[PDB]
Amino acid sequence: LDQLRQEAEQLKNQIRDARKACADATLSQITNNIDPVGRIQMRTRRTLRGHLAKIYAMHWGTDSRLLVSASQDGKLIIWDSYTTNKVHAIPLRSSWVMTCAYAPSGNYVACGGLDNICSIYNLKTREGNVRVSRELAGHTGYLSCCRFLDDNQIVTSSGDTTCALWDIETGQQTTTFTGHTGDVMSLSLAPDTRLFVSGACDASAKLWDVREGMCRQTFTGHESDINAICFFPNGNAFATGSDDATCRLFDLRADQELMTYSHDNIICGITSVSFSKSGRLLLAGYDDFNCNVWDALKADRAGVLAGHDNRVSCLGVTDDGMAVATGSWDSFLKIWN
Amino acid sequence: KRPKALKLLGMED
Amino acid sequence: ASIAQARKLVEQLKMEANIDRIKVSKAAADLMAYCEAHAKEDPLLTPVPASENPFREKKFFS
Repeated sequence: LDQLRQEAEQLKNQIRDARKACADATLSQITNNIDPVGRIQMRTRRTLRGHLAKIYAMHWGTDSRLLVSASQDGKLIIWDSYTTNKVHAIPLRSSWVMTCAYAPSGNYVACGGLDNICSIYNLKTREGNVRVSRELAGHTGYLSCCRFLDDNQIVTSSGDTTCALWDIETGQQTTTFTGHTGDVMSLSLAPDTRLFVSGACDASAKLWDVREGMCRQTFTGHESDINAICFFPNGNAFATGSDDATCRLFDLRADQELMTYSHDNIICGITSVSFSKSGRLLLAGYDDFNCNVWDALKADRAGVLAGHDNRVSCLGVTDDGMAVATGSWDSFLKIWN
Repeated sequence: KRPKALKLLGMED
Repeated sequence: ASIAQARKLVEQLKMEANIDRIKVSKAAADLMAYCEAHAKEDPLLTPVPASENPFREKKFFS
């Protein structure tokens, strides 16, 4: 009764052949005649100084002004990016915080890491002081990423190879997303919030149905860990960043890889990815000192953000599209346009 | 698994 | 004994095989159309005037 082992290989071939049948022309062939973007030369407009050690994560508030960052110094800082002043500095229990998130409402932030817990902080208490409103316990491995759906719902990814949807009020996992065979490193919610994508150390990305808890599609191609993942702004595609020194673009409806973004002299891993507002530019952070701005349609490197003295660990583009934030192991965030 | 997290955090041991 | 591993793999593969796909040429055309339709609204692609840029430097003339 290991016709199941044959059957698995039959189905893998059918999927491969179905994908191949849809591969009639490449994205590059299709975008060959459009004008290139030209030289993108963004400048550092603001530097956020205040962290005492490596920055590990950041996330913009939906107002395109406030952002939260997490650091080895054991602080979560909420920054006013326009003035460079801090708004809040939240002391954490440990240094080893790997992710932070800003709720779309602006009412809460979240973070976690080697504690294996997603902590939720109320920014708008009656007292006027920030304090822990919930500690989401359940993962049996490190918290790698988290993103609020709303004030009562957050999605987490973990080194335990699962993702989960949480009801914050009850503190319970409402849905558990099982399927990955390696540490899950990053997640990105679809614009409409019905779907999300995860990237993991099994070198695959998975599309999940949020309500029904099922993996709908699995995307392969990367040769090593996927560390970063981000939806294209219309929700029909997403980009990944990997230890294999490439970013890749995957399409949901064609169910396959559309493009690789790479260069012969890039040997190090990608830590973070994000699209510009229109999706035309793909920005990626690297283990060396820089961020590369890629033409997402043509795969040309349009530019470089060179202003850190160590790893660019994280980045994000504002909802209004006005600026990119980079966070680094050199202990600074920088705001670029 | 801890090894990936140590690389991400910049720890050695 | 643990052939329920192989059953679960098959059930997941069935779900992945049971989708209708579009041609890459069509998918690529829709992405390009999106980018062209929103190119003017992207500040990092098409620079807004320096007075509309929220990270402009403040000026105190006086």
